[PDB]
Amino acid sequence: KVFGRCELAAAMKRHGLDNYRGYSLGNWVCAAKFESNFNTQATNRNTDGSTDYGILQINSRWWCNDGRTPGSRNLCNIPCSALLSSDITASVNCAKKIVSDGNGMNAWVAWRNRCKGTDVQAWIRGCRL
Ligand SMILES: [Cl-]
Repeated sequence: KVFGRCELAAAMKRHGLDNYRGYSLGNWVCAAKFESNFNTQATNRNTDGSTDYGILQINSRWWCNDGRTPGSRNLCNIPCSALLSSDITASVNCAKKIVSDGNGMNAWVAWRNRCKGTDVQAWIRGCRL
């Protein structure tokens, strides 16, 4: 599923990401934009052999199981393929764990490099949220 901008904002909010660990909705929408371009089915291989999955490009080394990442943990206790569903529940549950891990949203390098410090509220402009 390729989400619309306000559509993903509404789902993220309904799932409780707005102000989660102090990160405003615009931060989460921004991260999704540059991680996946709002495409739930986005997958991207990492140099280390792991793969990122879904709207927030969650990695198979620590967070989800994809059967092909040696020495992997599955701390969200989900198959990585579940992070590609049209329903973002599994991605959101897992993202809550990731962001609570100690480094906040810096865990998303694209967030750090492209969203952090910027006018993130622009990502939710025009939305009936
Ligand atoms: Cl933080």
